[PDB]
Amino acid sequence: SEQLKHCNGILKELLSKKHAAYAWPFYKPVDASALGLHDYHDIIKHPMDLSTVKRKMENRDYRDAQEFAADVRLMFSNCYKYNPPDHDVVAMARKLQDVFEFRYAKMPD
Ligand SMILES: CC(=O)N1c2ccc(-c3ccc(C(=O)O)cc3)cc2[C@H](Nc2ccc(Cl)cc2)C[C@@H]1C
Repeated sequence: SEQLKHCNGILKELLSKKHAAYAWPFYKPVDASALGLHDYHDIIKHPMDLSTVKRKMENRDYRDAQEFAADVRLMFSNCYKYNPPDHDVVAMARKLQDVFEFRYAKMPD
């Protein structure tokens, strides 16, 4: 769980105010009704968000670092899948993923 402690640190950073400018769309599940998005749940079969990830870390539902990484990347992929390349939210996901991947890359073994 030493690797997972470092994952928990990474999660904290993603959720900190420092990255709030581009992280906010990912705090919570996409609410398709509230946003008026009729086709979202058809196009995206495995929704993911930072709250779910946080919950799974807290309940210790991750077996390892790479399970955590798959969830974080799923979240970014859903966003890239669903939205157009020029959409602000795509620019925002890329900024956050930059933080994620760099930190994740800097984990020990
Ligand atoms: C993740 C993803 O791809 N999407 C997503 C998810 C959640 C929210 C969202 C979340 C919170 C609020 C709010 O609290 O007001 C509003 C919209 C918005 C979006 C995206 N919409 C959006 C994002 C950024 C900007 Cl600057 C303008 C529009 C679309 C997409 C479904």
